[PDB]
Amino acid sequence: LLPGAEPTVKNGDRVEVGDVLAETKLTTERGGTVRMGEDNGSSTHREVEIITASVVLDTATVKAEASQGREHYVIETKGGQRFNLLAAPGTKVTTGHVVAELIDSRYRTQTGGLLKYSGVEISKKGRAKAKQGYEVTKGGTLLWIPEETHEVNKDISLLNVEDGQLVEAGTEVVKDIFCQTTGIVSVTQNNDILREIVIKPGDVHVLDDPDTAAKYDEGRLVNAGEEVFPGLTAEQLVWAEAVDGTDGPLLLLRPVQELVIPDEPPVPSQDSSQESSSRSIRLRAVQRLQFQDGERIKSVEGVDLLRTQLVLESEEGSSQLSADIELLPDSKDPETLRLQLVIIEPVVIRRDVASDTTHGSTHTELRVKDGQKVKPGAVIACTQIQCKEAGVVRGIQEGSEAVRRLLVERERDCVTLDLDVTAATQLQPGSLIVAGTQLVDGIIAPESGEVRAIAPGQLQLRIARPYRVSQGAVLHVEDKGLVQRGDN
Amino acid sequence: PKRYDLGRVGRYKLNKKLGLNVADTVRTLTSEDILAAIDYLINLELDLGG
Repeated sequence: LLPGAEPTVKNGDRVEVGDVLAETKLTTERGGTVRMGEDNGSSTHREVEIITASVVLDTATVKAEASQGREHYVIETKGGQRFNLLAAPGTKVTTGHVVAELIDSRYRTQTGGLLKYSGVEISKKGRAKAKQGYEVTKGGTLLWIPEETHEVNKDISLLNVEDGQLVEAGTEVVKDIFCQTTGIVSVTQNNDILREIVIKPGDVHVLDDPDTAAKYDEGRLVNAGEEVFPGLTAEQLVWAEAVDGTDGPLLLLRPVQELVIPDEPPVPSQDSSQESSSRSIRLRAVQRLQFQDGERIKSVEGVDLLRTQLVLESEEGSSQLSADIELLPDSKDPETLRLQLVIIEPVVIRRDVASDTTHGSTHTELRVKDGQKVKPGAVIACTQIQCKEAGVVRGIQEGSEAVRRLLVERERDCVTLDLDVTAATQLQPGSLIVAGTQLVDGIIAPESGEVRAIAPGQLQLRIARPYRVSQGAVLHVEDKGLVQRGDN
Repeated sequence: PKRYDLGRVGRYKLNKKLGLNVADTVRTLTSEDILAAIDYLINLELDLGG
């Protein structure tokens, strides 16, 4: 009994061919009823998991086309927008990976807004240690600066600038058409060095009071409603820029463009059957902050500012992977694609052997191995050992969990011989006789064995073999032990 | 196959001893050979008798 099955038969029990001898106790958490949870090519749903919570989200039908790139296609989600499926199998995804990003085509902040420390409101959060910047639930109001001023050090030695007042397009952007109608920058310089050069087209606003106007009090204090003077043009906005740069008090009237934000977007339904051991594998609704100074590219090129990322801390101590399963998503009855996020629950099973001279036959037990719902103990044990002959069971020991072998005494293990009557008092049951010896006045003993049943005409013996052990030898066996052929 | 060679005799003896059925044109070590060698060592330790 190498695997370790506990015996089911005891000493002095008659057994026939096919009778079991021992069974295992292979159990795991959440055992119970199968409820269509068969494995190993038995039911349609081959992949078997915890099958206790079954975290599933629907309405995630996707295609598998090879056009417009290699895996790019339109996804008709709840918002009707192309969701970037950056968490694909085989890509070595991580917990809190950057997959929650959407497509930013026309609502991307071109100039964007830098991070300040003036009017940030906090209640319990901050930037202590690694907090991934300032995360705010209310949403801080940061001033939008449309400054297209970059350190484009033009070579004034070759393309000298005479006046450069008409700064509309650029100096040497590509060949001729820089940004708009031909306009040469003034390449603003400093005392033997260079400085910030304004590339934005701007506007001539040298009229009066750039920073000390009626509306410009206590810093900027730009008001969308009220203008710099009652009666000014308020067709779109009146927002202005305080920074002038060079060339006198140039006000640089700059309207501020912000996101539409019509209302709250439809929140995805992210509440599945999270009743089994508080197993919640869902996405949050946070955006954090990932571009302070260096992560944001300080250049003309613009990227998706305020990257969309949700931090997941569900099931602490087991969220290290958080990849769940990314297998081909299909519904139960139909084949509608979804996004399943169930945790893997592998099952370990073995095979069976036919028979052998050492160990007995192994057959798949008709147990409740197919069942795992709620309670601890899944009894998936499927190991059985059956006899091949008929006899009595021996070898059971009182030792604690130290049973590795069994003995079956068959009928061929006994010998009945009709020699003569013993007529002696030295032949009690259990006596040992060694080959040819003088038992009675006549008839020597032909064989050696253990006396079992004496008769006036017959004699019963158990086949036995003695070995001589000299003094000082090393013993490899115990007293009431069991050995196989060829053992030392 | 420039610094290691088994030979026909070596492959034949390995197949005979460990009871494998690898093709006769393979003259480099494989993973099955190592696994079978470790299995034979373990079985010999535990006194199989064969």
